[PDB]
Amino acid sequence: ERVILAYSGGLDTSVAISWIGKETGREVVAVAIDLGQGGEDMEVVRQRALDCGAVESIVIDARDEFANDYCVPAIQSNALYMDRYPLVSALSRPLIVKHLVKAAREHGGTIVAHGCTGKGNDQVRFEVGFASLAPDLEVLAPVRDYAWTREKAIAFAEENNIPINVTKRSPFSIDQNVWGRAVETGFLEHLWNAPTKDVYSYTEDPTVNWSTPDEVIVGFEQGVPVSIDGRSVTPLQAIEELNRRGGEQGVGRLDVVEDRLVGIKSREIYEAPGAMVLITAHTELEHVTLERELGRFKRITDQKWGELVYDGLWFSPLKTALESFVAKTQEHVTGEIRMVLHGGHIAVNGRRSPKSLYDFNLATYDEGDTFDQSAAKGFVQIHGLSSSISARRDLQ
Amino acid sequence: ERVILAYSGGLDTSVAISWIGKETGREVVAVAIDLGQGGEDMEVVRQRALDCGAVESIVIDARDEFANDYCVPAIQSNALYMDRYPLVSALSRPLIVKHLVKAAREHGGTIVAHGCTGKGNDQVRFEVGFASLAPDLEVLAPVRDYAWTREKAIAFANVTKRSPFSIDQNVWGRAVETGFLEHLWNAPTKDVYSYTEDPTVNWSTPDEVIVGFEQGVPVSIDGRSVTPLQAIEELNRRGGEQGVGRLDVVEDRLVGIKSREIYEAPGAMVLITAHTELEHVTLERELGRFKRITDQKWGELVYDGLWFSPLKTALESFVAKTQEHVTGEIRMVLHGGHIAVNGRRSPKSLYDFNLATYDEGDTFDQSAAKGFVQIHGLSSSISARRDLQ
Amino acid sequence: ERVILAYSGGLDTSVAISWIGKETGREVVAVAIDLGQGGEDMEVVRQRALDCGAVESIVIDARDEFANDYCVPAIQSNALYMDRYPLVSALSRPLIVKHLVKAAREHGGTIVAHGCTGKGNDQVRFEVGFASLAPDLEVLAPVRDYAWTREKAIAFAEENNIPINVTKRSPFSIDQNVWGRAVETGFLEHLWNAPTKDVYSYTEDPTVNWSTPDEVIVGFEQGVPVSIDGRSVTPLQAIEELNRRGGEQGVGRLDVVEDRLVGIKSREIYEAPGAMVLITAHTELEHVTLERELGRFKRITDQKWGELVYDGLWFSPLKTALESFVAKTQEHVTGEIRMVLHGGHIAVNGRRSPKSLYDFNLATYDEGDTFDQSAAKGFVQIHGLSSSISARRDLQ
Amino acid sequence: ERVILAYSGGLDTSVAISWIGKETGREVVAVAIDLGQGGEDMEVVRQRALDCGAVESIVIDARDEFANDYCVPAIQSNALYMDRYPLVSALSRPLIVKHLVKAAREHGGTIVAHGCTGKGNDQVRFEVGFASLAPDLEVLAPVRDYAWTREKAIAFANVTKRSPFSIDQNVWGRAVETGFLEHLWNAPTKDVYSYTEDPTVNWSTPDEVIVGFEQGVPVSIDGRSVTPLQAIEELNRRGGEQGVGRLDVVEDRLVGIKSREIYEAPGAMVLITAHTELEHVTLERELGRFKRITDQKWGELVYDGLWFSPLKTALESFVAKTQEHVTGEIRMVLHGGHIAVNGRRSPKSLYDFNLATYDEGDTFDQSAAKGFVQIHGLSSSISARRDLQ
Ligand SMILES: [Cl-]
Ligand SMILES: [Cl-]
Ligand SMILES: [Cl-]
Ligand SMILES: [Cl-]
Repeated sequence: ERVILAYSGGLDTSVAISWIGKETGREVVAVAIDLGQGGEDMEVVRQRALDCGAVESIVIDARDEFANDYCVPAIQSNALYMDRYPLVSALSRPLIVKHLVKAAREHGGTIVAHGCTGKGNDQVRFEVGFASLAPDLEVLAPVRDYAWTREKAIAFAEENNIPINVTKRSPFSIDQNVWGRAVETGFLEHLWNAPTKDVYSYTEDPTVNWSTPDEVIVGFEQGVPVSIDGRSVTPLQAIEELNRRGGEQGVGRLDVVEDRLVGIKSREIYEAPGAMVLITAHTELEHVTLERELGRFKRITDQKWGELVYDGLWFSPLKTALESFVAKTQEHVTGEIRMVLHGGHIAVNGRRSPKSLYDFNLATYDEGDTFDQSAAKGFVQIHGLSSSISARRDLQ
Repeated sequence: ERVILAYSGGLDTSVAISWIGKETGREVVAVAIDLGQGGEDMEVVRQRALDCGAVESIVIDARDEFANDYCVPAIQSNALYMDRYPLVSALSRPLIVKHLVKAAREHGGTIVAHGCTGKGNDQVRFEVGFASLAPDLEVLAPVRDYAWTREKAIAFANVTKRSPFSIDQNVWGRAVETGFLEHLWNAPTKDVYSYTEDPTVNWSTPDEVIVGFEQGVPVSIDGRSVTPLQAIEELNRRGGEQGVGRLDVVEDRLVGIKSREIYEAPGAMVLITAHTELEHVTLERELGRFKRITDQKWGELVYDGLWFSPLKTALESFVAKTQEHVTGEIRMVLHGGHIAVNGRRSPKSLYDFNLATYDEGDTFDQSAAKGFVQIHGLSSSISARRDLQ
Repeated sequence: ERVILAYSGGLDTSVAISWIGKETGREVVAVAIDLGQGGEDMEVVRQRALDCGAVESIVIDARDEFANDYCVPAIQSNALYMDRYPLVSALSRPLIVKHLVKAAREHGGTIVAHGCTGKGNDQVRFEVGFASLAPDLEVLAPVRDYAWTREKAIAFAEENNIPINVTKRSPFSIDQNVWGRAVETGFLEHLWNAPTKDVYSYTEDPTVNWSTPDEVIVGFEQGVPVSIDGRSVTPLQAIEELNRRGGEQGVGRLDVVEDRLVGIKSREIYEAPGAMVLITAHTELEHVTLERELGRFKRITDQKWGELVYDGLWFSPLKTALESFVAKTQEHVTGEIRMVLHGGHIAVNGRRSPKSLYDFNLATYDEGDTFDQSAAKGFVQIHGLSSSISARRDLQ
Repeated sequence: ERVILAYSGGLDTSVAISWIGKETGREVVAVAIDLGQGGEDMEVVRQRALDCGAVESIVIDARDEFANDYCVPAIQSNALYMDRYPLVSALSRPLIVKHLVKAAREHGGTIVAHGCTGKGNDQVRFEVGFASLAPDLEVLAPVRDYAWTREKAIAFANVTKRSPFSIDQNVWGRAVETGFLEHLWNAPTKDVYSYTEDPTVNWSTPDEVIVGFEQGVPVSIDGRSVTPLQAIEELNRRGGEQGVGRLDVVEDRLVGIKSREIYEAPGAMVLITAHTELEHVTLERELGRFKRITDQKWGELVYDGLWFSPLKTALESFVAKTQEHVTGEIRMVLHGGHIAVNGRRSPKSLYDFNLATYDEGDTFDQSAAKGFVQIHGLSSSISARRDLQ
């Protein structure tokens, strides 16, 4: 009976491999997943798990899977939590859960372990995912439930001669992948404190490139990003290219006070240049290709989807049913959106679509005008009638 | 029996005064309302109506009224139609309706006239307004219903050249229509803009600004007390100097078509952005989630010409309660056409440093979390079990 | 170039056949559709159109199509307009539109005509349907737009010797099909006037069957009614059998003040015994088979669907997208609901399902109890935390 | 320092008074609240707490307060959880919390105790209530957290036999739990019922009743003025005699499970049905459509133990505005377990006979309709054209 845990090569979890081994008497399988977080080579991470006592240590390249099956759905629901940020650090959790469960089935795992705390959202996203996909697996939360701390890890590593880097942690706690980057530091827990330049990495300062804005065309086919400036791309490639081009213009710097599911507010810093460009473009394309009342209701389902995924309910039946709604709406969301990236800002300035609902002749007053204005007087009379009857009663 | 109409000194409406006089055989009262649109001196405009045959010509300074009773409600509901622009050209319409009805009561008016077309939103906002506030008044729509045009005006009759731009502006914002931009692949050029400078002009000098609210009403800038009108004006200037509030939208008109519109709303966008940030500090989670729904609905109602509808009025009662504690200051940087938030403080804050921190003062009881997650996830986990059975 | 019109054998429309012929110079094709309205034999109706000058007169049996593709979707969205009645007289309109358009393509029709007035909902349901399915067809509304009245019809019939029954119209205006019956009479336009026995037809007085209530089991498979008391049925058969059994118990008598789309309130009388039994049962089954938060949101989409269909927007993209949402939700809506029909009332008293989300062992305090109560204290603490923080601020 | 607890004279809680005394070494104050539950005389109950070691034992008559400030809000939001039952056993909880907190302030209480289990909703309604109104008070849950049972009670220690029924009732309604009905294919038998008679009993004598409201508050029955409490009581009797308000529900508990519940709520169902009918007469279309959404949300909030939440409070401000004109009378027939509506009248009616009728007085201008339909259908028709292209 194995313990399966997600592994990124850090101090606490590296030491947790042998500690879990000694605490449970079970062998540990480390699962490292490439989601485009950069940093150390995946093989170096893989080997570290082995050197720290893992019986098996595997690397999964899930970058395309993440882009295709997690980022694209977020784009299709224009997902912006608090109407501010695109679920950075929420999207990858169900993917990680799915791979941990798969590895448990393959490597005789009966227990999965995670390192989330009791005041974050990630504990919810992991544990609700495990309860939904594999309720037979026991779940261990060493940090939340067994007081597993850095200090305890270091003492255990010393006593057991675990080969691990215990040099001072920098003031920043970083969580990043190809979709975006989250930064935590003590200084920014005070709401009147502004971030400094050292907080950023994915993006340049928005004062760069004064005379060199970047005009970009992003194309979609049925709600999926498929081209940039006429060049075909995969969804992963689209995210990566727009991370670069957006980042070079300071785009996607986010500074949010958000509502955590566990009942408290917290101040967070995010960088998500490519995500914000893609969601902004996708929204502009829906304004060209989706009918009025469908769009008004879809703003409601967009919001609900974002809430469900934030709240650790990716696998919930309401989320799954909303995806069937979304899929139908995306049928004709096909076209290109032109934007200028500059000064930290995304400015739209062009649209074209073979599925456009914009009708030049209905809108124009030019010679081609086809709008029958004789209908309007009667429309306004009936549109206003029920509230006018109510007003009469009020004023009587 | 008289005809009342809104008047801004334009050619078409100036002649319409005479033409309505001949056609209906009735006297005409012109009503010019100052909403911060600039342009000609109001007294010059007032006199022109008289010279064109109006029996009465009045001027109303409604700038503070507009700011206080129309713009502030838009701020309190974070109003952004299509999630893009702050109801530029929608907010002033119910105010103008109210003043035209008042003028009708004061000057023996039995008819009100407007110059809206049959494919715009303004016809709805005016006519639903009239039907609600004063159903006894006949409504005359010479442009939509009687083929009144600049050409008919000139023929009937000081003629200025036709502008390639159709501009509608007041202190809250500016809307620009031009034929070139009816093509969606055409980008705006610099001559469309007026309220705002290009982001590149004052790039070297970013503007950090603090905006304070009291019960959801803007009341200070950088510590200086301001009226709501002064707030809008100052942030128009400071935002405009940084290119903030330039909007380019494809929107759904109520009459069933999409159209491409250009807006400038620097002050409005700073105010609505700041107000939203302050609600994230001062409103509880689930109240905030539901208020995003009512924010959206309010914006749709006002867009749709339903300012005076009973649902809009009832939402205002909801909104007023939510605003009780929306008090505090938001610090932002205006630069590059962008609004960046970087600071909040509030005497009504729901942010609790000790509950959030992992530092020594941490007060969060993590022992509650395992049980919470178990029950929070239970119903969907039961459904999953059934699915996978 | 033909004119196509829907035809049920009545006075106004019978005379309209030759009048339209004389007014437009075009030949008229009459289309009669069996939706289970009973009354005259369809062949008698068909022949009448011919005797009144139609160049072609066709009968379409659409009873199963109506049940399968219109009534079943209403059941799946629990459709109750004003939370009161199941869209009686709204559901069949898009079906009728579809068949009128089909007949136009088959019989060289360039014009479709309808007899709706300018203050009803039916004008909207017909004309928005025609604009969506066949905008190339001209639409004629003789009653609304050309002052076509009974009195004008009778005078035209006399002058042109049209063979048609012009005997006094009874005080009631009835619109019925297998899904339900709508009754209009002048007396009931006064809100303090109660209906009399003569108003009813589909249902017995609810005082009948004192000692003989009817307990019925209705089964569904993926949201579709498929059995009654263990006997397999088609959806049409289910509606018909429950019309009878419900009607014999006075079930489905409805007396509503409703909001018409054209801005006014009106008082309406409906009989819909089978529809109310099916919608009530379907709702009870969703309470057994759909998860909590999915159910809460589905009450929202149920309401929206009912509004769209009432408002003549059956063919709208929001309605079509909601159907994709609904289809996913119905995947596991499978089981049986036992109800007692009696005294005008539907009383549920039993449920069973092979897809049940009810868990006896989690609910019971009996020996089999599996609910872990140790989780509850912490759940309540966090569930209440955000509103408790807000209360503290309020009270400070 | 004292422990405060709600008390109804039951065996388990009577002994708990002593047991809490020994365990915590603290004095206990029992609080008995009259909500129309019937049963033992309140003074007898009061005395029993004293005989069991309580230092103070008080009785509160909260019947009118309950009706006025808890039941009437439920009526105004047409509250029906799962669209089935009117929050029986949910409404009284915040009232009881308020009185327990008050008693704590009056009698030096630093701890409040409740007897809720870990799988019910009541634990949430009590504990969220305490956390909101009085976070300084420690909450003790002997049944959930300290394994307190009838068996532990009897062991620790007048013992009555155990009923096969767990009953929770007050003037608003009655809830019944019994093991037999935990099986969903089992139907209730006649012994489950008490507030209501079988529909067959008084079948021969249907009861036509008129219920009047003033600003959404019930104020008359058959022309006779009544208080809200009297309204609930009279309609309990008249509805109950006709078998009205018998409910059999599978509901979603907040703690993640479904459960089967039996309710009797004759008066509540008559009142909520009538109130809904009156809103259909007095509220405009779109306001009514949106209010169905807020009705639903309010019901969920109160079910979920969030009576005191800021979203619930803000919805009450919305609701109060909507109720301004909800005034008039609704005529219904009670028979066969069913409520049939057959009459409405209102001095605030939005029904307009002349606009609706085709008779000689018809005032509806049908010339508006063709244009209305053309534009109402335009956006979806444009989308259809695109679909079919
Ligand atoms: Cl992520
Ligand atoms: Cl405006
Ligand atoms: Cl129908
Ligand atoms: Cl209660």
